[PDB]
Amino acid sequence: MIVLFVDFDYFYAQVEEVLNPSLKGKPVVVCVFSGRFEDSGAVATANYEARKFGVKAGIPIVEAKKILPNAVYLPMRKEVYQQVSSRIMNLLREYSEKIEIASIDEAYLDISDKVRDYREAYNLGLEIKNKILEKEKITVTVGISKNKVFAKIAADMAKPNGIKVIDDEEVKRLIRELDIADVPGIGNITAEKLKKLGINKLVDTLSIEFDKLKGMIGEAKAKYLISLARDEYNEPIRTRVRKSIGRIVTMKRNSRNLEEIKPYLFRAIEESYYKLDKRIPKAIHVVAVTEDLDIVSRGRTFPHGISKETAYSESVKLLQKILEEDERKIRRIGVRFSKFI
DNA sequence: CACGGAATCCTTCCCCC
DNA sequence: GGGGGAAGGATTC
Ligand SMILES: Nc1nc2c(ncn2[C@H]2C[C@H](O)[C@@H](COP(=O)(O)OP(=O)(O)OP(=O)(O)O)O2)c(=O)[nH]1
Ligand SMILES: [Ca+2]
Ligand SMILES: [Ca+2]
Ligand SMILES: [Ca+2]
Repeated sequence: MIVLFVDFDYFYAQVEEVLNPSLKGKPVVVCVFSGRFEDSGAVATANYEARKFGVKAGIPIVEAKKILPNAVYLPMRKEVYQQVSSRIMNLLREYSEKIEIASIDEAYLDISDKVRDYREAYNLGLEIKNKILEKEKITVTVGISKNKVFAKIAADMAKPNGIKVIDDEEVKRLIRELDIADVPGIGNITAEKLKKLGINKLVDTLSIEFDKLKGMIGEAKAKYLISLARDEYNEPIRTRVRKSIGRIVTMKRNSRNLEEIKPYLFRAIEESYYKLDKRIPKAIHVVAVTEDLDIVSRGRTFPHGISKETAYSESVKLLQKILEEDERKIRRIGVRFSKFI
């Protein structure tokens, strides 16, 4: 079983460079402006010129500017990156019928057939890297291993613009040497929980009673880590399908006034519906980000599909339900549609 | 100072054999 | 007791 994972380098920023080469070599910061005030918002991503100075995804735009006041700041253009991403996924498809598009810039390929060993896998990787660079002029990192997880870990190790194979010999040393926090699916919350249990390496998950592990991080997560640690994780590359579409926006000022919030909510529904394109949802959820960045939501599932009029009507009720049950002011408001017919 | 889309899994009900 | 779902939240990429 050989999996090849492809992860595009500093994607949003690299696309902006491709579309305007004069940016190359300079620090480029792709931002999401919230409109609350001068430069309010977060950084979606930045190229490596900017990252070596601390500017990276997640930090506030205002803080990025204090560090790199002369960098180039650009508004994120999601749609454009999505279309470039699509073209790249189509190139990868020609290397394997079994492909898993994990996100706007990640994909796993089951090349167990196309190749007979790791040496050949590596060469297919270079072939893929070269093809993408030539065709779209975008550099990517390739990870290759026994399964999806280590394939991803491989890429994480070799980026940017790299390629790496993690052989069965290395898998084992990683199972005993890799910081468990570096395992995909293990965020800050799960890592801390695992620390308190004395587990700092995948190998430590076998020196614990299952039920105690399950009780701490959940069964699904417990079985996941245990299979990896036992070198038995073996999930298949499957084509994922969109299950929900939605949109959430930030209001200029926090609020509790139904008539002040409605506009942002209806705007979110509008964009959500234009995106549903032919897909009809039976479920709707109104999502709110309180002033203390907490996330609360109220939704409803219907026995039939939801017409746009119904969505406008039902969303107002759900928003009223939110305000009634939660006294905090609202900062971000939006909707999400799911359970497509 | 901290935007944004979405999948999955966990708890707590709730209806009903 | 447990199958079947729905809600609201937790967690991660
Ligand atoms: N709005 C927003 N977009 C994000 C955020 N974090 C990541 N993204 C986008 C950034 C990338 O263009 C794309 C994710 O790839 P990362 O896995 O983020 O890789 P990126 O390509 O930026 O880093 P890299 O140098 O290739 O390893 O998802 C975030 O916090 N906010
Ligand atoms: Ca990337
Ligand atoms: Ca990625
Ligand atoms: Ca981590």
